[PDB]
Order: sequence, then structure tokens, then C-alpha cells
Amino acid sequence: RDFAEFLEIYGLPMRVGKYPTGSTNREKATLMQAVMDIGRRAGGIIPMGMTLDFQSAADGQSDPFMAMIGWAE
Amino acid sequence: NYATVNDLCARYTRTRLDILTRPKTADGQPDDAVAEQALADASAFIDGYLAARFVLPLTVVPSLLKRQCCVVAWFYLNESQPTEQITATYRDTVRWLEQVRDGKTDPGVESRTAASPEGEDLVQVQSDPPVFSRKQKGFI
Amino acid sequence: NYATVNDLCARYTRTRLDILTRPKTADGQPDDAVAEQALADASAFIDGYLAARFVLPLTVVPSLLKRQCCVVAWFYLNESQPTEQITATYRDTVRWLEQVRDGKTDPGVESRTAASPEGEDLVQVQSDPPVFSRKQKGFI
Amino acid sequence: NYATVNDLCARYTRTRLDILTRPKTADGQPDDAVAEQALADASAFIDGYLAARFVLPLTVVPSLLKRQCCVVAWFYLNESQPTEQITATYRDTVRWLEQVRDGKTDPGVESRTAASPEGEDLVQVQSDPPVFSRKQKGFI
Amino acid sequence: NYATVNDLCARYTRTRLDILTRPKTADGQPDDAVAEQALADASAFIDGYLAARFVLPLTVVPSLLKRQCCVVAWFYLNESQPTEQITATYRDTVRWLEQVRDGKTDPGVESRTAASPEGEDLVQVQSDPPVFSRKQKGFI
Amino acid sequence: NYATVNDLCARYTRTRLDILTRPKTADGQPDDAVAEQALADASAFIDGYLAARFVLPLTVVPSLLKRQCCVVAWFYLNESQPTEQITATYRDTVRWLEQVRDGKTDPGVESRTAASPEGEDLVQVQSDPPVFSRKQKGFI
Amino acid sequence: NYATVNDLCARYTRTRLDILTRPKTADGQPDDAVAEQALADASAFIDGYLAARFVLPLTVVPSLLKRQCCVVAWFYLNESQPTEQITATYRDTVRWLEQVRDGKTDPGVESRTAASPEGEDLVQVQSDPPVFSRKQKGFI
Amino acid sequence: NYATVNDLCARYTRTRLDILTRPKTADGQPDDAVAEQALADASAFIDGYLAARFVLPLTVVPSLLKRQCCVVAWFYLNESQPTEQITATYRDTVRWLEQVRDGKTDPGVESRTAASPEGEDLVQVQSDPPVFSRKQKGFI
Amino acid sequence: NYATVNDLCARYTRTRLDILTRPKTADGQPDDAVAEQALADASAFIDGYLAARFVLPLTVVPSLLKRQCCVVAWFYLNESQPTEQITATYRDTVRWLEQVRDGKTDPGVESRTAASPEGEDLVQVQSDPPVFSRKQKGFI
Amino acid sequence: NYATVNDLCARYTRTRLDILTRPKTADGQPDDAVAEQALADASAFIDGYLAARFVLPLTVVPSLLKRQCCVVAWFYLNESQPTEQITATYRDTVRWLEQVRDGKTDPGVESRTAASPEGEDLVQVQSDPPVFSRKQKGFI
Repeated sequence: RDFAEFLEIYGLPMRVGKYPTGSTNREKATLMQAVMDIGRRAGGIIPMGMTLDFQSAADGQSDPFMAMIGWAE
Repeated sequence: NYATVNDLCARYTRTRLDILTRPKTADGQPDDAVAEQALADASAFIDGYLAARFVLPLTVVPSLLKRQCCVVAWFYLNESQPTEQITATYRDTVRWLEQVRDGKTDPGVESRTAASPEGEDLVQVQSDPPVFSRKQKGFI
Repeated sequence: NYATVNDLCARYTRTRLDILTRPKTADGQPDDAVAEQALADASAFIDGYLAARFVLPLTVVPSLLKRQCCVVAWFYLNESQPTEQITATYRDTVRWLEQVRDGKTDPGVESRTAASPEGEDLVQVQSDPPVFSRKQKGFI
Repeated sequence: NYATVNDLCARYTRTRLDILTRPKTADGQPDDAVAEQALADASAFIDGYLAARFVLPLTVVPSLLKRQCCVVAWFYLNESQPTEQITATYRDTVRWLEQVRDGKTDPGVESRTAASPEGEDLVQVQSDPPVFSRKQKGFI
Repeated sequence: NYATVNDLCARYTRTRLDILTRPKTADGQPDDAVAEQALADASAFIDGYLAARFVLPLTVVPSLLKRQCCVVAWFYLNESQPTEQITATYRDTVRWLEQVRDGKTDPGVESRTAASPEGEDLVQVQSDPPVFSRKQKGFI
Repeated sequence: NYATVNDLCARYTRTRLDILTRPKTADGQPDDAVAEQALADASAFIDGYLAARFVLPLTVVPSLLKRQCCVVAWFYLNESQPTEQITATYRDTVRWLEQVRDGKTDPGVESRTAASPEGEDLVQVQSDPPVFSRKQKGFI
Repeated sequence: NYATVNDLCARYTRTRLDILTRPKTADGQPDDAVAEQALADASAFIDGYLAARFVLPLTVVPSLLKRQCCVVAWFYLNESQPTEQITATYRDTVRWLEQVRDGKTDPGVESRTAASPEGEDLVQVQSDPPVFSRKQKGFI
Repeated sequence: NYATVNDLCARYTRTRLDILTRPKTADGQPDDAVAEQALADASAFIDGYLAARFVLPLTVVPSLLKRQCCVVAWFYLNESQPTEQITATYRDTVRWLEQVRDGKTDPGVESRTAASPEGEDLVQVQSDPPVFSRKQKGFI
Repeated sequence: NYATVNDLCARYTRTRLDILTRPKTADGQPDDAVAEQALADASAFIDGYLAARFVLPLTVVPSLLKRQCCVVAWFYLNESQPTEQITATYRDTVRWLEQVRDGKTDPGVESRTAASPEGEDLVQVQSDPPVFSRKQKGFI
Repeated sequence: NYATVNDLCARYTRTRLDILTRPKTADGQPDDAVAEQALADASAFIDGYLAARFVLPLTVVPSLLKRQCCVVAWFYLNESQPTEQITATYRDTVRWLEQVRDGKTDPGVESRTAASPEGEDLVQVQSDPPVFSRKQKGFI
């Protein structure tokens, strides 16, 4: 189960956007709908004050889980 | 507006308020609409500095915002020739509003019931529906 | 223009406005078109500083923009020999407009109904149509 | 409010307090409501600076907060023309409140019983229920 | 030219304009061609500062450019001995033109219809014709 | 309080203490409660600066804390118009208290028996019960 | 030369030009060849500052270059004892020419037809003839 | 205390010591308890600055500590209005005490027998009992 | 002490030494014990600054240390009001002592026989007994 | 000592040397032992600054060291009130001695025979006896 949950998240980095403070309540909704619109070959424009850093949400490999599974079997 | 003219004329002496206001009116006699307009402009300033992380038609008004509106209205009402202290206090309240907008300082509460004004979600994330999470008591 | 001459002559004393305006007119008598032209130029300045992230024919006008237009019009109307305070306040409002353009500060709302002016999408991304996303309830 | 007018008139001479207050009132005679309003505004200031890491309806009031409210009320009551020392001490107490908000300095205790005011959890983490932890005395 | 002499003589008092112009003419009597030549030179300055990202025979003229041409013409017309404020405002408008050329600030619109002047493509990329892109509904 | 008025009137001349105190009292005659209240406020200040790493109802009082309370009480009692040296010494004792709170300097001991005040554990770690440690004389 | 003496004597008062020129001539009477020689030297200066990225026998002359030649000629003609403003404007035009040479600012156009002067290729690359490029419609 | 009043009245002239002390006493006549109390406070200061790396009931007293206590007592006794040199020497001795606490300078010895005061272990490490070390002459 | 009073009264004029000493004594007549006590304190200072890397009961006394003790004693004897040069030379000798303690400069030797004072091992390492070293002439 | 009094009284005028020396002696008449003692102290200073990389009982004395001893003796003999130039030259010779000790400048030679003073090995390394080195003409 832990391995399956790890594969649920692995290989797809979290997509965080850092809107400058003081942005209107309408420009946060469009930013969030854009940062959740990233797909295949996604490409767009962001102002100089915004950032679109990609942070990994699951780092590791399958060796420990499979080693434990093999030993238990 | 956040503060009424009856409060600006109490924090700042009414006689000096009349001295500042009587030229600006058309007739030349002490008027009250000028002070209310200045208070409305100061409240607009504060509203712009607070709308970053608050629902702006404030459910509960922070109790310091009356002071922060009075000071900005007083500075706006001394635009022709202000004292050095008026300018310094206006810079201090602009710094405080910048800190509130950035997130360094919360505006406060209503002193009556200690309730903080609500606001929209500054941070909001969405992910796909959770599967294989520990909350799925099946399997295991 | 964002602010009318009847507001510039209220925030700033009408007598001083007449003193500033009477030379600029052709006849030499107090005129009103000069003040309106200066207000239009200041409104153009603000419009240029706001069109970065707003639809410029503003649906709702922020309530502070009246003050921000009056101050810039007053500075534009004292171009021959301005007071130090007029220049300082003009620099302050230019700084505020730069912060609004950059995104550091929102202009505000209409104080009547707390509505923020709309604008074009600052950020916009397009990707290929989503396939194999979690919204595809098939398979699984 | 944190401090009563009977304490502000003791730390600061009552005669000077009357001199500062008598203009602000409507009639022109020494009044007491002005001082209480200034103390309430200063208490609102301190409340905003403390609500970051405390439950603001303080269960036990730190004993220094009376001084910190008196100084801010005195500065708020000298807004027209303050002494340099008043401004310096107000900056010092703002620095102290900023340090308290940030976490550099705790406000203190009640000097009677040495009890520190409680507050909400600054740090809070949640994890899935612990399995295979050393507390599971089974297996091993 | 962006601004006519009838506008420079309105923003700046005509009497002072005549004082500045009457020496430069050959005869020694107030002339109008000197002001038009200075306005043309200022318009050339602005044109050079705008041709970076605009088609220079502007389809729609930004409404602030009249002010930006008047100020530069006034500075060009005070080259012998200018006031400190004239030099400061000329430096400010040069800074604004530099910001417009760099891309920090858009010039604005025509205040009548809120239309922004067009320009050539600042950024332009060409790639080989797309094959195997998602738009090819074949295969899949 | 850490120091009694009989010590503040010894370190600082009683006549000057009476001069400082006689205005603050209600009647206008030399009083003693004002000095005790100032000493209590200074002791609260020191208590807040020491509670970081000490159990605040101090078991043994450091012998320098009497001086550190007298100086802060003297500064608190000269808030209207202090000498430059009083302010400098107050800044020095605030620096010393900050160093004590940070950990740079220990407050000292009781000069009678050289006992240092106790305090809560600044650092505290918990691990699972130790197994396979060298203290397990089995196996080996 | 870019500007004729009939333009330098219009931008700058002819009387002052005669005052500057009459010593330099051999006879001692107002002369015209000195001004033309200074204009030629200033045009040589501008030509050197523009030949970096332009074919120097300019097909179309930018309209600001007349001003930029007049100012440099005026500075070259006041080499014995210039006003501070003359030196400041000469430094400004040298800065502008440096920016033009570097590429920060284009010189402008001819105001009559909005034509920009041509120049040699600043950037030029050569590669081997393209084979296997997508333009080869064979194979595929 | 580290130094007796009979030494402070020798390093510093007794007449000046009487001048400094006679106001502080209650009666108004030269007293000796004030000097002893100041010496005790200075000794407490030094004790706090030395307890970092010494057992504070010093077995042997460093011979310079008499001077370091006299100087601090003299500064503590001139708190109302000190000479610039007194303040400078007090800062120098505070710097020396800070260096001693940090470890930059050892306090010294007793000049009679050149014995340095002992102290607790600044550095202390514990490891598991040593096995397979070279001291185990077995095996090899 | 490193230097005797008969040397301090030779390097520094005896008359000035008597002038400095006569107030400090109890009677008011020129005394010798004050100078010896100051020399002992200066010798303690030097001893503390040298014990870092020397066995402090010096086997051979460096010949410059007499000068370094005389200067520090002279400064210690002018603590009430020193000349600028006395303070500068005291700072220079403190710098020299700091350099000696750090290791930048050796104190010197005894000028009679050029012998340097011994001291404890600044650096000391211990390793396990050497095996397989080249000194083991076996094997090879 | 490196330099004799007969050389200090030649480089520096004997009359000024007598003026400097006559107070320091006990009787009050011009003396010679004071100058010799100052020269010995200066020679000790130089010896300490040279013992870093020289065998201090110098086999051959560098010829500049006479000047370097005379200058330091002169400064040591003007300790009460020196000229600015004396202090500057003393700082210069201290800088030179520091450079000599560090290794930046060699002291020089004896001008008679150009012989440099010897010293201990600044750098010294020891390795195990060399085997398989190219000097082993065997094998190969």
C-alpha cells in the first residue's frame, strides 16, 4: 500500500505559483486556473513579478518496497 | 468610511480642523463635507492596502483602523504645507499598511469581541482525488 | 478624466487654483478649461500606469484614483515653480502607480459596493487536450 | 484597554495630561474620555502586535504591557507636536512589539503569580497514524 | 509634431513663451516658428525613444505624449539658462521615455477611445512545420 | 520587585528621587508609591527578558539584578526629559538583558553563596528506548 | 555637416553667436566660417559615434541629429569658458551618442517620411550549405 | 567583593570618593557603605562575566581583578554625570571581561604564587568503553 | 612587578610622578606605595597577556617588558584625566601585547644573554605507538 | 644596544637631546644614562621584531638598524608630548619592522662587506630515508 501511494505521487512535480502580494482577488483565480492547466507541452506567459517553480513531491526509488515485498513473499 | 468626522475632530482639535477646512469650502465658512471626503479618501487608501488578504467589505472592523484612517485623513488634509511630524506619522502608517498587506502584521481585531476580519484564501492548492492514501481502510 | 474640476477646487483651495490658472488662459481672467485639461493629462498618466493589468475603460473606478488624479494634476499645474511638498507628493504617487503596475499593490475598490476593476489575464497558458488525466473515469 | 487613565496620569504627570487633553474635548475643559480613547487605541495597537502568537483575550496580562500601553497612548496623544524623546520611546516600544510578534522576546508574565499568557499552536503537524513504531510492543 | 504651439502656450504661459522666443528670432519680435521647431525636435526625441517597439507613424497617439512633448520642448527652449525644476522634469521625462523603450511602462492610450498604438513584433520565432503534433488527429 | 525603594534612593540621591517623584503624585508632596511602581515595572521588564531560560520566580536572585532593576527604574522615571547618560545606560542594560536572554552572558549568582538560578531545559531530546547499546552487557 | 549655421543661429541667439565668434576670426569682425568649422567638427564627432552600426553617408538623416550637432557645436564653441549648463547638456548628448553606438537607443527617423537610416549587418553568420533540412521535400 | 574600599580610595583619591559618596547617603555626611555596595555590584558584574569558564568562588583571585573591580565600581559611582575618560575605561574593561568570557584572554594569576583559578570543564566528551584499542596488549 | 619605581621615575620625570601620586595617598605628601601598586597592576595585566604561551613565573624576563610595564603603569596612574598621547601609547602597548598573545610577535629576550623565556607546549599531539615505521630496521 | 648615544646626538641635535633628557634625570642636570636606557629599550623592540627569522645575537648588524634604533629611541624619549612627524616616523618604522618580521623586506646587510645576518631555518621538513630515488645508481 505504501508503494502504491508512492506511485500515486511520484514523477509529477508540484506546480506552485507565487503571485506577488497585493494582487487582486480576481488575478489569483486566473493564476490558479493557469497553474492547474499545465499539461503536455504547456507553455504560457507570466509577469516579471510572478514565479512558477516546480517542486518535487515524491523522491526515491522502488528498490526498498520491492525488497520488502520479495522478502515477505 | 472607517472613521467619522466626529472622531477626527476629537483625536485632532476641532478648532484646527476648522482652520484647515474653512479655505477648502466654496463659501469660506467652516464646512463638514471636506472632512468627510478626506476620510473617504483615506478609507479608500486603507481599503486598497487591505484588499490583498481580506474580504474588503469588512465583517468586523479592526479597532486600530479608526486611528489609521484618522492619521491618513489628517495628512491628506494638510497637503499644502504639513508639519514634519504629520509627514513622519503618515510614513509610519504607510509602513504599517505595507506590513499588513505583505503579511508581517495582522490588522488586529474588534476590541469589543476580539474577532478578526475574514478574507479569501491566500494559499489554495488542488490535487487529483486521493487514492491509496492511509484513509482508505480497505486492503492494508 | 477621473476627477472633475469641482473636486480639484475642493481638495485644493479654489483661490489658489484661480491663481495658478489665470495666467495660463489667453484672456487673463480665471478660466476652467485649463484645469480640465490638466486633469485629463493626469488621467492619461494614470491610465498608462494602470493599463498593464486592467481593462482601461474601467468598469468600476477605484475610489483612491480621484486623489491620485488630483495630486498629479496639481503637480502638472505647478510646473513653472512647485513647492517641495508638491514634488514630494508627486513622487509618492508615481511610486504608488509603479507599485500598482508592477503588482505590489492593488488600486482598491469602489467604496460604494467594494467592487474591484476587472482586467485581462496577466497569466495564460495553453496545453494540449488532457488525456489519461484523473478526470477520465474510464479504465481505472 | 490594558492601562487605565489613573495609571497614565501617574506615570505621566496629570497636569501635563490635562494640558494635552483640554484642547481635544469639545467644551474646552479638562476631560477624561480623550485619554481613555487614546488608551483604547494603544491597546488595539498592542493587541494587533500580540495576536500573532497569543489568544488575544489574554487570560493573564503581562505586567510590562501596562507600560507598553501607556507609552503608545502618550505618543498617540502628542501627535500634533511631540518631543524627540517621545518619538524615540515610541519607536523603541514598536521595536519591542515587533520582536514579541516575531518571537525574539516573550512579553513576560503576571508579576503576581508568574503566569505566561497562553496562545494558539504556532507550529502544528499531522501525520498518518503511526504503525511499526517502537511503541507497538507486539512483534519485536 | 505631437503637440501644437497653441498647447505649449497653454500649459506654459504665453508671455513667458514670448520672452523665451523673441531673442531667438532674426528680427527681434515675438515669433512662432521657433516654438514649432522646438516642438518638432522634441517630437523627434520622443519618436526615437518610441520606435523601439512601435510603428512610429503612430496610428493612435497616446494622450500623455502631448505633455511629454511639451516638457521636452520647454527644456530645449531653455538651453541657455534653465531653472532647476525644468531640468528635473526633463530628467523625469527622459526616465519615463527610457522606461517606455525598455518595456517597463506602456505609453498609454488615446483617451477618447482607449486604443493602444500598434507596433512591430518584439519577439518572433520560426520553427520547421509541425509534424506529430497533437493537432494531427490522424493516427492516435 | 527585585530592588526596594530604599536601594534606589541610595544608588541615586534621595533628593533627586524626591524631585522626580513629587510631580507624579496626586497631592504634590513627596511620595513613595511612584518609585515602587516604577521598580515593579522595571522588574517586570527584567522578568520578561529572563524568562527565556529561567524559572522566573527565581530561587536565588543574581546580585547584579538589583543594579539592573535600579537603572531601568531610573530611566522609566525620567521619561519626560532624560539626560543623555541615563538613556545611554538604559541602552547598555537593555543590551545586557538581550545578551542574557540570547545566552551570551549568564546573569550571575547570589554573591552570598555563589548559587546560580535554575531554569527549564533549553534543549531536550527524546528517542526510542535504547537497544543494542553498549550498556547491554548481554551478548558481546 | 548635419546642421547649417542658419540653424545654430536660430536655436542659439545670433547675437551670442556673434559674440562667441568675433574673437576667433583673424580680422576681429563677425565671421561665419568659424561656426561652420565648429559644426563640421561636431558632425565629425557624431559621425564617429554613429559609424558603429550605420552606413555613415546617411541615406536619411535622423531629425534629432540636427539638435545633437547644434549642441556639440555650441559646446565646442565655448571651450575657453563654458557655462555649467552647456557642459551638462554636452555630457547628456555624449551619453545619448554612446547609447546609440552601443545599441540602447536608435537615433530616430526622418520626421518627413519616418524612414530609418540603413547600416551594415551588425550580426552575420555563415554555415555550410544546408542538407537534410526540412526544406528538402525529397525523402520524408 | 574583590576590592576593598581602602583600595578604591587609594587608586582614586579619597577626597573625590567622599565628594561622590556624600550625596548618596541618607544623612549627608561622608559614608563608607555606599562605596562597599558599589564594589559589591562591580564584583557581581565581574563574577557574572567570569562564571562562564571558572568555578566562581575563586580559589585564587587574579591580581588584575582588583583593578577591574575598582574601575567598574568607579563607573557605577559616577552614573549621574561621568567624565568621558571614565566611560571609555569602563568600555575597555567591559571589552576585557567579554574577551575573558569568550576565551580570548585568561584573567591572569595571583601575583604572589602565579596560580591560575580553576574552573569546570569547558569541553567534555564521553564515548563507549574502548575495545580493540592499542592499549589492549592482548592479541596483536 | 616587572619594573621598579626607580625605573618609572627615570623614564617619566620624578616631579610629574610626585604630582600624580601625592593626591592618591591618604596623608597628602608624596608617597611611593601608590606607584608600586600601579606597577603591580600593570605587571598583572602583562602577566595575563603573556600566560597564553609562556610559563608565567618567567625564567628570563624580556628586556622590553620593563618599558611595557612602565607605560601601562603610567596610563593606570593617569586614569582621571590622561593626555591623548598617553592613551595612544597605551593602546599601542595593548596592541603589542595582543600580538604577543596571538603569536604574531615574540616578546624578545634578555639583552644580557639573549635568552628567550620558556613556555608550555602550545601544540601537542599523541598517537598510538609507531609500528611498521621506517625506524623498524627489521624486515625490510 | 644597536646605536650609541654619540649617534643619537648626531642624527638628532644634541641640544634638543639635552632638553629632552634633563627633566628625566634625578638631579636635573643633563645626563647620558637616560638616552642609553631609551636606546636599549628601542634595541629590545627591534630585537623582538627581528627574532622571528634571525639568530638574535646578530653576527653582522644591518646598517639601517642604527637608524631604526635611533628613530624608535627618539619616539620613546618624546612620550609626554611628541610632534606629529615623530609619531608618523615611528609608525613608519614599526611598519618596516613588521614587514621584516613577516618576510616582506630583508633588513639589509653590513655596508662594509655586504654580509647578511644569519638565522634559524624558517622552513624545515624531514622525511624517511630515500629509497628507490634516482640517486640509487643500482638497478636501473
